[PDB]
Amino acid sequence: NVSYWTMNKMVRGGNLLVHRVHYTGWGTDSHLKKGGWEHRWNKVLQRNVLQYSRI
Amino acid sequence: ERRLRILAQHRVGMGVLKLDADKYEDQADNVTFGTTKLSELLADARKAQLGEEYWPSVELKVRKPSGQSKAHYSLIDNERIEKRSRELYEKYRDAKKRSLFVTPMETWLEVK
Amino acid sequence: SSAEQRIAGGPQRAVIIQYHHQPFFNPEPRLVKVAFQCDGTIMEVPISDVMIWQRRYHGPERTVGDESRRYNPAAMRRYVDVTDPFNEKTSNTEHFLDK
Amino acid sequence: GVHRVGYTHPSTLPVPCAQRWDLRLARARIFQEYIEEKAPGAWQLEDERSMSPEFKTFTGYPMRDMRPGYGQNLPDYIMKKRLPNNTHYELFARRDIPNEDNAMYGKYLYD
Amino acid sequence: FNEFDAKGREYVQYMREFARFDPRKSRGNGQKGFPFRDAYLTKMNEANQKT
Amino acid sequence: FPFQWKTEDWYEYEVAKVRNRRFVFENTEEDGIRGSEVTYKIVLEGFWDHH
Amino acid sequence: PHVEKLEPWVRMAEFWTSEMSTAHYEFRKFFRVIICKLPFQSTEFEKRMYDIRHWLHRQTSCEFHTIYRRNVIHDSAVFPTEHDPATPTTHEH
Amino acid sequence: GDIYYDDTRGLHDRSPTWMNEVPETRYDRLYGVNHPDIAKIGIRRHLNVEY
Amino acid sequence: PEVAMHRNTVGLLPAHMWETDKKTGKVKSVKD
Amino acid sequence: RFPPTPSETPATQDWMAYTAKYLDKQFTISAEPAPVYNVNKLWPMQQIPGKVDQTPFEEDQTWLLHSIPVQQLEMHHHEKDLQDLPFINHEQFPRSLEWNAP
Amino acid sequence: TVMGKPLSLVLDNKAWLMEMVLMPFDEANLDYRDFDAHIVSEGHAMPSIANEIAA
Amino acid sequence: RATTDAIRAAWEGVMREDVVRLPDVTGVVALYLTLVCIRESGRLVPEELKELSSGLEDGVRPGVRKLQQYPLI
Amino acid sequence: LEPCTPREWLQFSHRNLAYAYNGALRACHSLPSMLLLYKEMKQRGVKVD
Amino acid sequence: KKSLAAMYMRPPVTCYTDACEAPVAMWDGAIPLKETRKLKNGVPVRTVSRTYSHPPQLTPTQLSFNDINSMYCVGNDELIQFFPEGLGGRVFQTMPPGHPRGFLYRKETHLLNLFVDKVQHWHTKRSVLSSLTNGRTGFIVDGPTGCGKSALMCQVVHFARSRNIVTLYVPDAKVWTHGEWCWPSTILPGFFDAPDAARSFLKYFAVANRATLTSWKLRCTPKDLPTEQGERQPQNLYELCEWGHRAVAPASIDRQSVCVKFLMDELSEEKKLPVVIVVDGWNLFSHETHFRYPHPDFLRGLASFNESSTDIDLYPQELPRIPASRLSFVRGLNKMILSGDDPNKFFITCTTRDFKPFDGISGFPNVETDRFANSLDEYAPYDPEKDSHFHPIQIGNFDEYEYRSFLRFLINSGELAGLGWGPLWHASSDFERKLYKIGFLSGRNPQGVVDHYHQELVWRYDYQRTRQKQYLLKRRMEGMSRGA
Amino acid sequence: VSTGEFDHPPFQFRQRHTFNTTPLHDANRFGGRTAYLREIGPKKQGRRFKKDPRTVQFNVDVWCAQQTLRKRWKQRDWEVIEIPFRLVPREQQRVIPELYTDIPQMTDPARNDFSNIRNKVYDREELQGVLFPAAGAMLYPPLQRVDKQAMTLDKYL
Ligand SMILES: Nc1nc2c(ncn2[C@@H]2O[C@H](COP(=O)(O)OP(=O)(O)OP(=O)(O)O)[C@@H](O)[C@H]2O)c(=O)[nH]1
Ligand SMILES: [Mg+2]
Repeated sequence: NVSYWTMNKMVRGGNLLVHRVHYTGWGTDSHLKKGGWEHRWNKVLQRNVLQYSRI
Repeated sequence: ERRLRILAQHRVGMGVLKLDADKYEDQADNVTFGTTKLSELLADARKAQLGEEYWPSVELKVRKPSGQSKAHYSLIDNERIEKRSRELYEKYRDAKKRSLFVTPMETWLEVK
Repeated sequence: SSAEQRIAGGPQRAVIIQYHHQPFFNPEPRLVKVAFQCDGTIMEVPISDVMIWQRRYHGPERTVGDESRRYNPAAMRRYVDVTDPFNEKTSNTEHFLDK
Repeated sequence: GVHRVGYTHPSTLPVPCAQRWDLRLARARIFQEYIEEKAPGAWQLEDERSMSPEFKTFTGYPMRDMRPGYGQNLPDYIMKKRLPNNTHYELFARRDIPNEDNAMYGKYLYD
Repeated sequence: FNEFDAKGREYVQYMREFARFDPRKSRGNGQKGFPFRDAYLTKMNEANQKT
Repeated sequence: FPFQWKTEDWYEYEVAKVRNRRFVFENTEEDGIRGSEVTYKIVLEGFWDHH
Repeated sequence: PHVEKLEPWVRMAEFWTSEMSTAHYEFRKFFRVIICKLPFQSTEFEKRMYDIRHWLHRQTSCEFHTIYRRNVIHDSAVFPTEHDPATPTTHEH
Repeated sequence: GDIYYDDTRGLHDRSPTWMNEVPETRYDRLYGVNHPDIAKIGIRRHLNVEY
Repeated sequence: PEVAMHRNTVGLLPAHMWETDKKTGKVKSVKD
Repeated sequence: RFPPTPSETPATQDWMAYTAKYLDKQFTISAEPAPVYNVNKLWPMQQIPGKVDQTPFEEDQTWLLHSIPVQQLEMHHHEKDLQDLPFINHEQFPRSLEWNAP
Repeated sequence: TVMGKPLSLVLDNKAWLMEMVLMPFDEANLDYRDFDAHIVSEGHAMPSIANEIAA
Repeated sequence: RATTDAIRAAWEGVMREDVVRLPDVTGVVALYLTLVCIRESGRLVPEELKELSSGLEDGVRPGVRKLQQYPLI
Repeated sequence: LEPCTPREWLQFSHRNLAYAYNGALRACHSLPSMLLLYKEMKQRGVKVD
Repeated sequence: KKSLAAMYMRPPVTCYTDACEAPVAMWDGAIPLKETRKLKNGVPVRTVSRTYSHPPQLTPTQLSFNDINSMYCVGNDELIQFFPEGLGGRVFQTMPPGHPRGFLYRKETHLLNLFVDKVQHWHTKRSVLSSLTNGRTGFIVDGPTGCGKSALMCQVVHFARSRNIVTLYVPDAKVWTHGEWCWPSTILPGFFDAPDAARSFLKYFAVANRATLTSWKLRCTPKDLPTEQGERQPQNLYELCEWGHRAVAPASIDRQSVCVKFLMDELSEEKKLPVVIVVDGWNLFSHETHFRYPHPDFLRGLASFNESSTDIDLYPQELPRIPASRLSFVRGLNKMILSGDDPNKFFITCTTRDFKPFDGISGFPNVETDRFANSLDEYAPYDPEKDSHFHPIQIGNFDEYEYRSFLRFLINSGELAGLGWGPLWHASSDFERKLYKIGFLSGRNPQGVVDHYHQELVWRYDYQRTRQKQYLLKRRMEGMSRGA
Repeated sequence: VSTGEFDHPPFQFRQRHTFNTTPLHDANRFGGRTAYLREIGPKKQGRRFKKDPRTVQFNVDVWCAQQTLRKRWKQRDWEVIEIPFRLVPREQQRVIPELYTDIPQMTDPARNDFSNIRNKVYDREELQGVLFPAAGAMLYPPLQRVDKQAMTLDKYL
């Protein structure tokens, strides 16, 4: 929850722990490489809500 | 259990009735809320032991009437229509001498 | 035919004919092909319903027994072939081409 | 086509049995299901991007309902929406501070 | 060497699971009781295949 | 073999397999490693895979 | 007990390195699940399992899942099986 | 495989690592390892531990 | 104009509160 | 909703009711043989009985020419609105996506 | 058979796509009728794989 | 027409569990369970092995691969 | 040579060792040098050509 | 190099198929030329002949039991005589005007050919024909899509009209059921008509059986028919059909409804002459036509739209669909089928599987690339035993015997007629490679055989002719090196 | 497997009517449904929804779901009638789970009938005694079933 200028200085400062990926790929999560941002947007909904049979 | 699988549609899966209680913030009240929802679901499913009027009905996908039975739709009132078509032919041949094209609205189709 | 899953019975003595130890040749629940003593019927029983005669309590392989090793007074010198540690290239059986 | 939905009482049938609508009303009695009256019978659209197994974004639950203009002004959306209590926003309100030591103690108490 | 490859060990395990499958033994297994989609749905289309 | 099916049985299979994921009864009155009375799962979370 | 594999939560971020270039960094954390199946409910093991949080590794946390059997009573006097009423409920209720 | 029935291990069983995709394993080493003008020991050795 | 624009009749206009020109047919003025 | 379900014409349930009412006035049998049990036109949709409703259409031009509005503003979901966008997908606790709740 | 459907219906009866499936058999000097084959798609699921890259 | 609904529900409840385990009995009950089983075994086996056979369960099942089938020497 | 890296493990086969061992078998000029090469050829797993 | 084209002379043309030969510069390497030596006033007589000749043009009385799974042809003048309606849905895709009009004589084709041979004298063979149809009125032919269903039905009219039998041939039932527009019947209350399908039916049926319908005396037909100045009142059944379809618009719309009803009344009373009725796609006549009933507000009459309690101009709606039994053409057919007083009409019909594909999901079809653009929008399952009163005949795909004869006719006689590779024979493979490959691509399906025959043009991965030209050029250069 | 178009073409510079190039909003694409979102000329809330990629993709997802629905309803040659448990045939006397509840159930594997119960369609002429007991006049005729063992034209006799 920071801007792009603050995120680089936390990376260049070494505070947070982030792994760099090649800038034309989709990282390492298979759900993001499959369908993009919208498929991972649906997978969190499947984890938070739709896996529970609500009463 | 036939009444129980219909009253709990997606809550029953692979022979196990699963209830996920998420109503209250603490888990102690969700166990109490889950217990009364199990007992309310069991009590309505127990109506099938009272009689056959509470047995849930079987949903059969029964077919439309076949082409053999649909062939008899032409012969519905066969002798009445064949008697009717003779005077409708006589109504047609007398009206052809008046205009060029005589529609079935001028022969048998009542509009007004 | 009235049983849904299976019916277990008393433990009878049997020998092991085969046991596919690979997870792909034998999925869960694992089966071991045994042949019983009284009638000789070859059956595939689950691995939970077999009992072996153990030799110890803490063993990973409990059926085989312990073996004593040979003792050497000057055990600091002992010659092992680096190329053939199991003595593979020597043959105990004599061939017809050794003449 | 255009028709009227019918109902047969178990006292009318020669063999009585529990119907599927009063089982729906019994299911709506237990789990407190809202029955929308003007729900059209013609508009039963499946989320084929998710439900069909031969699509790339295959999830067995309907992730979006096929309704153009499902906004906040309709009260049906309001009843089934998740309230933002104890969500990630509640983590954002109490943790994202310009000084993290002003969230774990007071400065006068530590000094 | 080993006897089969990684994809070969995957489908040779699926054939042993369907060879011992019983639908009454899939009582409370969950999705582990689903009996190898390729060979199970082939048996359900036997009315149309008819070798 | 080979596996050819009707598609609507395949449409029914793939939706039923994911919706019945956590419809599993862990503590069964049974044999060994499947059967138990209580089941404890401790999900450990760390930033590195070797950690 | 046996250790069960679980896939890591990995979420990437796409931000400017300045409109010049885009950086692709990801937050990620890895999971291992330990399945303990006991054929009895013992609070001495539940006490010992809960106290593993006090000697964990550096920057490593844990959460506990407990699936136990519990007897539930369906009281057919508090929740009776009754006939349906003479005037049944409708959609207006 | 199974260690109790393993003794002579099957090595390199032609398991294709090119069907799976892990292409971004690029590593960045320090400049001038074998250079005669650049010394082996130095404070630039602390750059080897930085992720 | 989405569903039933053809059902608008000339009696739906408030013609008593304006004055239109005699040549073209457009509204010339408004009444307070 | 988007289809405003039309008025119920009296004899339009089948072909025999239309033939007996409008086409052939001397048609003996009024409609198709209706069973004693309840038929379900909408399936598997449970509709309120006594309510005039319409079946899903079978032609493409009826789906085309029906007064159905298109999406104009930003679309909303009842639980995917705490997460703002697919690019601003918010996660409270970093659990795995294959994490099964016991 | 490719994913439960025959090869004439998967690749939409295109000869230049289905002849690549025959190419392992003719170069081997083998008859295709002596073998049964089922191909399972494990990549990105699409409603139609009628292209030369999928073939 | 044979037994009540309570007997049929009790019989199905035993045979639907995960592992059907045989109960321990008393000595005079074990004599009754064996002697009726000896009398009932004559009707289940074919007439080739009714009088003289090898074992109590010999011919009750249609196909059983015995170990004694190959080594006839 | 026994392969260790997976680059040379992709060029290792007992049927391809048949050609290499036959080339050394023809390079030999005498049978006592040939029978020593043949005995270790069949000691190792090698398809005989 | 070895041409043998200037020494080739043309054989004498006896039929239409022998005249379909292209010039010899086209098919010289496509169909190679051999030489035979006869002993005719000299020991060598060099006679250059073709390896392949056209299959023989035979009348159906000359077709025999030994010609099963063989190829025969019909004349073009026999094609215009016996088929004024046309052919099936996909039968004419293999017969351009340069090509011969070939037909495969299958084993099911031989059973139907001997059946019509007994229909021609049915009164003495009545117990034979009742045992063949198992007491039913006729046969229905069902199978998968693209098999020999409509290709067999056009052979039956070739079998029956060459035996001078009066035939009712519907070449495709989608002109009646899935037609342009539907009109209610003028003289039949509650019944409907396909007027554009009826005028084409009443035209071509008159020209086809003009030898028999001119001898057909009108038994139950009123003689006070409406007739303009200069036209003769019909005294024959040929004159009745020419009264119906030959008229001016819009007077042809109501004339066919009178003509079709009186045609079906005249045919149902004839108990002496055998009338074979062949319908392509009886499954379209066994369920609902794609027309729907009109809304009752169109016939009721309205003063205005704003106050009438109607929404006919506001929202569309689906009325109940009109069945095929309410059509005046199918009413006369179903009258002769169900009523047992007609042991005279034999309904040798078939079904069609020309529907669009749908396999769980469906997007929109691309307008340029759509093989199913003129396909039927039905998607309904059909069972010929339950939905028809006829005896079901199940035909499958080709076996390798008749697939070899059909592919030999497609490849060789296409290049002989100047429609194939011709001079580009060296780029395409030989016949044994094409028989092996197209049998894989089609699965010996007859529509797939014709479709992949045209898709033989775009084969990319055939390396037979590349390696053969490498071997022959290698063999040539070493042969001249031997001479050096 | 379906060969129709599902996704919408992306946004670029304005295409022209060329070879292998159609304009972005044409009457040929999606059956003319792009006329709701097209612009003829070569109000801010009525202009930006035509250019948003997520908005125009959602409308094609609705239209393709409408095409999926009408072809699934045109396949229906049947209808669902609630029949009680006693008058139902023997293959429906079992416990039938709901949709997506269990494994896709075979009908009766003991009688060698391996087919899904949810796609089972019964002919109406079989259940005339159940559906119409009040008529008593046999409103539908019995289905004429052909004799499979009778020597007919298909059996060379
Ligand atoms: N000449 C000839 N061609 C045949 C024969 N059988 C099949 N064909 C070819 O196979 C194709 C299929 O013909 P149809 O009979 O119309 O196919 P269908 O079974 O009617 O297909 P649907 O109408 O969709 O049910 C035709 O285009 C013919 O070229 C035959 O016996 N003789
Ligand atoms: Mg056809």
